[PDB]
Amino acid sequence: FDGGSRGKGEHFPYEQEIKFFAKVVLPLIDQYFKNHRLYFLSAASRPLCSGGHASNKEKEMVTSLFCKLGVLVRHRISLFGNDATSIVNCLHILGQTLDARTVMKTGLESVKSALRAFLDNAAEDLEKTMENLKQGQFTKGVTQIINYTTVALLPMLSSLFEHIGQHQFGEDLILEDVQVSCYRILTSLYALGTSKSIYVERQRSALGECLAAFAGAFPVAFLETHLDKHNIYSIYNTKSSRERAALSLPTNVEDVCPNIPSLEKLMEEIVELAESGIRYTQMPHVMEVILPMLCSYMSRWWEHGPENNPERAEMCCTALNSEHMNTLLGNILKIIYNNLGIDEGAWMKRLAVFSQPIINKVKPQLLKTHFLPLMEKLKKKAATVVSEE
Repeated sequence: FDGGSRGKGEHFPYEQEIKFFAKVVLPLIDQYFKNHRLYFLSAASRPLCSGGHASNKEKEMVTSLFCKLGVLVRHRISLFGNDATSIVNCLHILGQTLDARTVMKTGLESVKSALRAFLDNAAEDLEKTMENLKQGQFTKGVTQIINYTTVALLPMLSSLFEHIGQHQFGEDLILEDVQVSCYRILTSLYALGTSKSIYVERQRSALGECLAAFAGAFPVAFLETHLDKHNIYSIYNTKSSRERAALSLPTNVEDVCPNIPSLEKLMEEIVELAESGIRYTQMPHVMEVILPMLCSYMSRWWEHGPENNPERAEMCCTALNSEHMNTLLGNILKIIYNNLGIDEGAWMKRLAVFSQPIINKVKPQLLKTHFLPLMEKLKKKAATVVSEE
């Protein structure tokens, strides 16, 4: 129908078939997997204590169906009759239904390659969106791919990344060349977030959630590259020098992601922004994307921090300190105090739920003398739309 569509035959000989597909197949794919999402997830790992978990073959063919649905949705949001939302829902729920560990350790190579190519395809699509958005603001194929990205690709990548991160399937799902694709993805999302394009300002937040989920999912300490040598799943350690030079890779852990600053650096910019206390329109980029970015990253690497595992300390991938989390949360709370009087807004409703994990990991003796100030800064406003918790 791609070749039949520009012809007179807009009515297609299998229009009944496509109507049946859109009306029935997609909603049942939603409903069945929503009802039994735990069944496919269960792999004798203790979920589904009743018994009868999904087979490994069933899991792998579910994963293959996910990739095929992504292939279908790729750049066809307009071709689908406003049901692209339904396909987005299908992909989002299937992402939760996926089990990556089982299919990695035991899976069919064709499905493995389909899934790898899906991740790659998302990567070059996002890279193309960057390159066109940067080279030209002028408005069409590029508009179509931009809309495709913003509508489907970013939400589905966000959902998949959040799923993989909260099930901890990254460290075994993403090892070879899929790590490279996701380095491309991280550079892409970060550059898009820090872009000052009025066009990306509209869809800015969705980039925030997507890149935050990616930060939570990515299993290599990308902010701190000084001692990534301790990382055993590191692409540099696993791939080695011969293959690293063979692949189009900068061969330097610092050079693999130039634009993104280090964790320490972003801490000094975060604190100086904190003393600055500027209005939201002055620098929305940092405090709407990078703050969730750092929150997610520290929430992800805290347990890998040496203080979490005192034995085998200083051999850890990256150093996480309670002092650093308290400094960060202090930055949030006090910039929230500065900007709360200034017209408020929904970004702080978002930031509250992004910063929920760190305010959970923080100690309760640290909760006193810290949230009590947050309480009084709540009560300073007679009527407060933005209820910071």
